[PDB]
Amino acid sequence: KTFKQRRTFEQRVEDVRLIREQHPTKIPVIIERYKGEKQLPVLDKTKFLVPDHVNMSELIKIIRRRLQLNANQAFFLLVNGHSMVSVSTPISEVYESEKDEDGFLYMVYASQETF
Ligand SMILES: CC(=O)Nc1ccc(CN2CCOCC2)cc1
Ligand SMILES: [Cl-]
Repeated sequence: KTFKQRRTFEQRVEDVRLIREQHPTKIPVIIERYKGEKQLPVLDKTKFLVPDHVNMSELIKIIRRRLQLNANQAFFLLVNGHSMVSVSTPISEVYESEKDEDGFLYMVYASQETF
């Protein structure tokens, strides 16, 4: 059901390697809705190629636009399983410290802080 359950470790490693070859300036990001989530919709896809210069604040704005949220819908985003310490960090720096061993950066979103 989740991305890690659908694709083998070997398969995830090879897809990150192909994104390095074909989209060298992009961060490979997995974005999934929290399994408990009621309010927010699901995304149109799972795997996202994020320009490596954007910061976490801008990525949140990007995901809010993709979900077509309105101003008063709450949105919380975990990176590698935990809260972001700072939204100002360039995603290239976030990737180097928070990437999975498969080479993806994993994110989860919910309408509540308590996931
Ligand atoms: C596109 C891409 O990133 N490819 C890739 C392929 C293999 C590795 C693993 N290497 C093998 C040779 O040296 C030891 C570690 C890393 C990256
Ligand atoms: Cl690129």
